[PDB]
Amino acid sequence: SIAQARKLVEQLKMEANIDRIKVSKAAADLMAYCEAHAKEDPLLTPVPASENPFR
Amino acid sequence: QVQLQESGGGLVQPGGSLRLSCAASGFTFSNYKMNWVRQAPGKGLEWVSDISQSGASISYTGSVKGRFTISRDNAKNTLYLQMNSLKPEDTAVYYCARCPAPFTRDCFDVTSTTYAYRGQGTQVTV
Amino acid sequence: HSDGIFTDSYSRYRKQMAVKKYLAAVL
Amino acid sequence: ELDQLRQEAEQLKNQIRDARKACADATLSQITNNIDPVGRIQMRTRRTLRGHLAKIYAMHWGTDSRLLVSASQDGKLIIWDSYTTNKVHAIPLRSSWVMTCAYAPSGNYVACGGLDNICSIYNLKTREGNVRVSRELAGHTGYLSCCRFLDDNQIVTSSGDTTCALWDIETGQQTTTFTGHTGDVMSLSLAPDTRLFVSGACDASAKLWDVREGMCRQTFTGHESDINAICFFPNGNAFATGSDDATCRLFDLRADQELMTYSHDNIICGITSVSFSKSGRLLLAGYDDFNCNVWDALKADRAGVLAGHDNRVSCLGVTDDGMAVATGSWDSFLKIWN
Amino acid sequence: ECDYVQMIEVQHKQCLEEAQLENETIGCSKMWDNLTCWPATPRGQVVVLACPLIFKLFSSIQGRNVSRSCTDEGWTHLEPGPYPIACGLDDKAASLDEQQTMFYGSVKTGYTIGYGLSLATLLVATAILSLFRKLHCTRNYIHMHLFISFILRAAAVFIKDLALFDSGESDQCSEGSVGCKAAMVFFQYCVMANFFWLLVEGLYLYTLLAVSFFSERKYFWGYILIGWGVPSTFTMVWTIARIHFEDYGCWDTINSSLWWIIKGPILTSILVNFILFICIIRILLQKLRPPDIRKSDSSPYSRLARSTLLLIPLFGVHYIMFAFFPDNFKPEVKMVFELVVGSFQGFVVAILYCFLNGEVQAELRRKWRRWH
Amino acid sequence: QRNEEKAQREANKKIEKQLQKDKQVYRATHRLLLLGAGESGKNTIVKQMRSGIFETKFQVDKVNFHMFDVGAQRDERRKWIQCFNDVTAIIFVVASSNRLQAALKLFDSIWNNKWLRDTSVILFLNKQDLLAEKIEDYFPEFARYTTPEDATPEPGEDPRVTRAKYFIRDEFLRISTASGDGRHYCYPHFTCSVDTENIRRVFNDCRDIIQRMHLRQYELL
Repeated sequence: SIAQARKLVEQLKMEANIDRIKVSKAAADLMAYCEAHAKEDPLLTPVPASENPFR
Repeated sequence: QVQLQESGGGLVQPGGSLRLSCAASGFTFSNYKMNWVRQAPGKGLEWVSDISQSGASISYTGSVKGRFTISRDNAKNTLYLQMNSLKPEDTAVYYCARCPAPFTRDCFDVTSTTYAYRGQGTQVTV
Repeated sequence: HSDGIFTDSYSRYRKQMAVKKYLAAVL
Repeated sequence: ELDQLRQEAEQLKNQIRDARKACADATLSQITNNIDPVGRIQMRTRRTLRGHLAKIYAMHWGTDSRLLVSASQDGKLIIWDSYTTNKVHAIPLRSSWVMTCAYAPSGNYVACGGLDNICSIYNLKTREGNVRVSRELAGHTGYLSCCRFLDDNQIVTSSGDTTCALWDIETGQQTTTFTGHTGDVMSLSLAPDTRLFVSGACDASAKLWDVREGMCRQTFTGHESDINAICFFPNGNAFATGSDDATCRLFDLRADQELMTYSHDNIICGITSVSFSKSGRLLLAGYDDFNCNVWDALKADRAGVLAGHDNRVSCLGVTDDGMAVATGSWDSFLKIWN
Repeated sequence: ECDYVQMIEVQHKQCLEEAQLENETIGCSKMWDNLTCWPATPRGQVVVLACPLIFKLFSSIQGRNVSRSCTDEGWTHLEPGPYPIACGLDDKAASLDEQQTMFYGSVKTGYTIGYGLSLATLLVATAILSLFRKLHCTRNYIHMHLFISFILRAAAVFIKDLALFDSGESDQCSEGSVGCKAAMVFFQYCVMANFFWLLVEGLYLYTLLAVSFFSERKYFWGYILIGWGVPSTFTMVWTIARIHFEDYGCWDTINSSLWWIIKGPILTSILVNFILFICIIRILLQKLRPPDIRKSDSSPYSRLARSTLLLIPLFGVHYIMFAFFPDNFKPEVKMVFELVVGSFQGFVVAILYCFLNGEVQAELRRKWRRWH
Repeated sequence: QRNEEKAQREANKKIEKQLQKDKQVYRATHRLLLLGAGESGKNTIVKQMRSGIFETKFQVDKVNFHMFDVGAQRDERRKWIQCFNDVTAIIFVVASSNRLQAALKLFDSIWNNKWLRDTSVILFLNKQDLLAEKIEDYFPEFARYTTPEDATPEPGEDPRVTRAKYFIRDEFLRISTASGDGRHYCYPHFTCSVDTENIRRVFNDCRDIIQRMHLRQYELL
């Protein structure tokens, strides 16, 4: 219908006015977050059975 | 994103012939089974033709069997429907529908209204 | 069952052999 | 006219694509190529939860990382104590066609819903000591596919009527409606700050919604088929989607585009559930081939395989503290892995 | 029949006691012959008697006349000719006895090998069926009991063979040990339990097919009862009857009708099983015929024949072949068929429903892939 | 915390007793998914047998049946249909009176679905009287169709009506026999909306499905 077309056009106009950062910076941020929490990830590094509740 | 664009159609005298084309983008064409459907004025969507991934399995509805032929070019990522010897009740908006999932024999909801993997459609009038 | 029949036949045959060997040794 | 509306829409989409291409200076793969791989990941099954009669669709870990809830087609919500394997509560459902379940962050409430188009909220802390229907939220015209608590009084639900809803539990009214999807909204994920949420539908697109104004902020495309699962990155600036095209994809809120694709040549089955590890380095995805795959989220490498289930893996979730991951399958069993 | 030696010794003692007379006994003295006895008679007195009953045991023809005369011992007068001295030895053919030894041994080693192979295969079959929790179902439980019944039957046969023939070559007839009778009772119970579990397999499959929706789980205990307790009841009744009426030897001989306490029910079970088998076949025939004339698979009976062939060992239908044969009518063929070939039945079962089963093979290969 | 763990053990024991009772109830009940168009006669069949999903309970020969109706759902049946992958049967109602082609396509999609495999379909070719009182243009191959030799027409039936109904039945059965493989079976029936034999037909088909499943478990079939 026509009203759906106006709604889609308005949504596209709203979405096209956002600010986008470079992909390199975002990838660097994601990598930094992954590296800053590696020690706190029990799945990455196997945890000894002393403090493993499922054992 | 998934984009199906249909070209061709228009005004043609009864008994004429024309070749509708549809170009697909945003997905691997060779992995999906394709359909041609149509909507007549004042009527719901109706399945017309069906072609498999490799084109070996081809089916048509009984109304257009023997007059319509369907084909696909995977290299060009497109498909064609050649219609010969048209009739007055063939006037409709023709849509190209993609099967929702790849590597599946079944094809659900291609003729259902508000289907995501369907083109805008092209008008064919006698 | 056939198992019991075979067991009975084997026992009777063994009993006859034991008496026969005994008789042959005595006679 | 409809034609000029369509051409305006397509030129706007072309402009958006051009902007995204301009912002795509480098690839995440060629940035993380220089980091050490996580190596082989060998998770093992520690607990096997038995008691469900039929196939299981949804599970949700509690915030204590000990109690969880599971939903099965026999009409049962079951609360499991994962540490001792004991069953805490067994809630029979009025409708046996449940497709989703949620655990309140406070732990005082549980939620379920499905083909009945009703979101049932059960109170687990009744004075009498038995679980009873605390509330029933109605208004959706399609099946409930996902529900998530914001707090004890607010919930967000995704339905098959191509819309999402934000409900106030106290009044039982649909406070906010999120529209824009053209397909069955299948998966829902809340941001860590609970201010935005991502919805994945059957239109091969994901949408980011703001809770306050109830408007779509961004739309992400790239999947070829229906999106069945969605989950934020632990940072909250990115999310991951699994689709029926046998691929997972990592989308970024700030970059407004896809960064990484996780797929393999020998994988031709759709993804039913995805989740991240505590640090976000590992991406766990449940597949239709009865197996789960753990991918290196930074290098798109298949780190490990969880192959303990005999039927389709329907759901999986990672504890808040990240100690273990629980997978529920259609074989009526839950398995905890670490 | 060791009582022959007992009464021979009794006769020897009696003649030795009677030999205390001080009479001269001219011609015919008084002394007990190694096989017979003869009272003191005057000179010229000769009599006619018959060959001893002991020698009548091995002689084809009895009642021969033997002379008794005045000699020290034998000398063709106390017994004229070596032939009366060897009434049974001469009549019998070493050949028939040698051929009998070959039969009783070939049959023994044949069913020993069959039972050993069946036990070895069924042990691992039961271990596989019981360790994997995925295979746990009522069908498999009824099959585990069938495999335990077969194992118990084989073990009881081995124990009976060791207790009866391996030890006690001649003393078993003289004295009946308590352990011998216990082994015989255990053997009878195990055989009857195996037969009744073959019947339970037929009953379980017929109830699953013919009955619309039986929900067989609620009568699993009934299947266990009919499988185990009824053979125990009949075995106890047979033991009581043997104790009170026929407490002879090791209870390993069939003389009276007490054998029908054991042979009776088992036969009936076999008959019942056969009937059930036929019924099941009919039901199966109702599931291959519904396909129309267009769909034939080149025959509607090729699938039927394979299913019938693989159902034959699961119930023990072959037992109907010689079920009605009397014990004294052609025993050798029945024993050969039901022991040399029958003892492998469990082994065959241990394949056809454990190693060739689709679910078991799938789980085994999945576990092997996970381990590898 | 032995007392705390003891409480958990006793609560788990109570829950498992309740679950055992619920399992006994659940395994004795047969679930059927009723699929059909709005004008196919499904609603009147539901009424004779007596918002998101509708329920019908009916007992036949002391056997419980637990039948479901689609209810208030969109025509997009791609996702929720999987929820019925483990039902005893799918009763597919088709109006024999081009809606027939749409019904055929829907039946093909149901039959060839990877999750709907092993699920049997009971085909109710409804509105037989309307077809009798009422094909060549919509189905050209009907020009060369002959009544099968195995047909069993009801007495007093016009041969043309028998030919048409058996042509429709064979058109539906072609899809089922194309990719049957014995994992699931199709049961066609010529029914009417007000027929009282539909319940018996469903019961007999469920009996046959259960028997075939049991035979498949024993690899006899």
